[PDB]
Amino acid sequence: KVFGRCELAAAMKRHGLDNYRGYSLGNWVCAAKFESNFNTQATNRNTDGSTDYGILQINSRWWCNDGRTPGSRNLCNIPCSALLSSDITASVNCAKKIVSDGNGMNAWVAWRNRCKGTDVQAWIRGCRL
Ligand code: NA
Repeated sequence: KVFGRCELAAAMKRHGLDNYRGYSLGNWVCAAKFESNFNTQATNRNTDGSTDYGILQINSRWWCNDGRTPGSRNLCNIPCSALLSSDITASVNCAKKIVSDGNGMNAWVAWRNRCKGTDVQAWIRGCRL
């Protein structure tokens, strides 16, 4: 599914991301925009052979199982395919684990490089929430 901007803001709010670990909703929407362009089915293969999945491009080296990332973990205890669903539950629940892991949203390099420190509230401007 490709979400609209406000549609995703609303869904992420329903799923408990607004101010999760202190990160306002616009931070999450901004991250999703630059990770996946709001496409739940986004995948990208990394140089190390791992793959990133879903709206927040969660990586198979640590977080999900895809069966083809040698030496990896599955800390979210999910198949990576779950991260591609139109239902964002798996992506959100895993993101909550990731952002609690120590470096906060810096885990998402696109967030650090494109969202961190910016006027992220613009991502939720004009949305019914
Ligand atoms: Na894995």
